Parts: sequence; structure tokens; C-alpha cells
Amino acid sequence: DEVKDYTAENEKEIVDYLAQNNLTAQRTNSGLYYIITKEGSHPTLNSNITVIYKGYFTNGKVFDESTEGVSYSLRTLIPGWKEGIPLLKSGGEIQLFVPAHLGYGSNGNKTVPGGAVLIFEITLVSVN
Amino acid sequence: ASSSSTNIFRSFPIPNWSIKYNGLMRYKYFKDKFKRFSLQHNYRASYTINQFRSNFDYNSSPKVQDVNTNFYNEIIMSNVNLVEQFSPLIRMDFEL
Amino acid sequence: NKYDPATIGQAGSFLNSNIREIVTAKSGFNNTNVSEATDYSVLENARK
Amino acid sequence: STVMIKTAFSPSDETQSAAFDDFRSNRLIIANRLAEGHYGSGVAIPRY
Repeated sequence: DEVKDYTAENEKEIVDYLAQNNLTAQRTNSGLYYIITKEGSHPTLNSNITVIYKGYFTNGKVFDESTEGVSYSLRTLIPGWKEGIPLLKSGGEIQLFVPAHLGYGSNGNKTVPGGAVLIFEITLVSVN
Repeated sequence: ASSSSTNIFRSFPIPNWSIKYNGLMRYKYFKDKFKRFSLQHNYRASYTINQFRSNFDYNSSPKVQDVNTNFYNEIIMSNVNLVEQFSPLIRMDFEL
Repeated sequence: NKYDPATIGQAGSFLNSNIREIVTAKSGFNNTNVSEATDYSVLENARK
Repeated sequence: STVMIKTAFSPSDETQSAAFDDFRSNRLIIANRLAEGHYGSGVAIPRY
């Protein structure tokens, strides 16, 4: 029908962003790039977390934010969060570079277009 | 289902029909005692969403799945109705 | 409060998954002094 | 206004319904199409 592949374009855009800004990011097998700025003293799939994240586009425009702690079940979130959050502990800080297939997909939603790369700055304050 | 529409709403209505046929009065029914004869058929079908609404859970937050692990839907409704009526399916009205 | 249906039986909820079933509704509470008609009520085919 | 005369004369009772069997079978087809729409063929579609 209208099946659109964005994996190569998303990877190229993420690499170009990590080149323009002097950032070194680890890459998972699913195509997600993450930078662990700090850690704590590990949330699982069946775990509630509190976050102070901020999510924007490659141009810096913020599409989502929570300046106050918000609680999530970590099973209801996008796959990028599902594989990025368990990589640190309470008090840790991460920067995710989620591609579309791990974000909001090829169709997207309102205020997030299809095939878009999302950058998340997530602070994990609690793992309970 | 491989090519049918996955949209909630429809743009083009499909026509419903009413058919009347007084066409047997002139073949041989003059001498078959028939002083009247007609056939009638009717079909009317509708697809109705009594109440749809936008979903607040369909937002920009990272939370995308509900308690049933289903993706949130932008437009949510409680019921869908498919009503079909043959009124009549067939009506034969004649007089000898 | 801890009766949040979104947090049923996560870490410190007052409800278990048994709260979802009519047969095990009473056992779905993590507290002790819960009554079948004071703290909660149950219907099997409730009409909207 | 719509037309569904194609299933009008299929038998449908408490023991059999061809249209309801089609309803049951169409769920996986529709879910797969929606998954292709969401995961756009660049990755294997995750399943349960």
C-alpha cells in the first residue's frame, strides 16, 4: 500500500547529527543510538519509572517535555525508551537518538511527522 | 481484507435501490387471466457511527500502548452499526 | 491514591490482578479490612 | 449508505456464520497491514 522504509535515512540523519555535534554514541542492534551521560546506584520491563525527559527533533524544536517527574510503566512506551531506560539506574541521564521504526513509526502522529528521528534527554529519578 | 479500507469513515456512499417491474403484462399474460402483475424489490443499507470522539490518550507523550498492549487510536467510538433492509425483498402483486 | 487502576499490582499498589475478576474480587485487595459492599461493589452485566 | 448484499443470503445462526468466520480471519490480515503501515518494512515486524 503505502509502506515506507526510513531505516537508512534515519541512520544517516543520526550519524550526521552526531557528526555536526561532537558526540560519541553507542549503537544497539535495533538501530538506536544512546549516550549515557551519568548513571546511578536497572529498571525491567515490568517496572514503573519517573522521568524528567525532554524530546525534540534534529532541528532542536521540542515536541514533548516534562520538567516535573512523570511516572510510566515502561511497557507502554515506545521501543526506543523500552531499550534505553534499562541501560541505567536511578539518577542516571541518557540521550536517545531514536529512529522512526523505534519511535512513532512511518505514519507518526500529530506534531510528529512520519519517518522522524527523535532526540530524548531523559533523567531517571526513580525505578519504582 | 487485503485491500479493503482501514479508515473509520467513508467518502463515497454506495447507492441503495428500488426496482419496479410491470413488464410481464405484455408477453403472454393477456390470455393467462392476469389483468395485473408487478414485481417490486428494495434494498437499503447504512453504516453508522453513533458517537465517535477524539482521544486524549493519543498525544505526543512516549506512552503509546494501553493496558491491552494496543496502540492508542486517534478516534475512538463505542459501537458501529450495519443495518440492511430488504423492504420488500420481493413483492409480487397481481390479479386474475 | 493506591487504587489507581493503571498501577494495579506494580510495586506498592493496594490492588492485585485478582481485582479484575468477579470471582476473586475480594482477594484483589492488598489490605485487610475491606468489605464487599463498603469499599467496593460488583456487577456482572452492568448496563451503560 | 452502503451495500452488503454479498453476505445477505449467507446462512447465519447460533451454529454457523460464514461472515463471522471471515470477521475472525480478517483480524490478522488487517493487523498485518496496520503493522506495515506503522513499521515500514525496514525491520521485521515484532510479534507477541
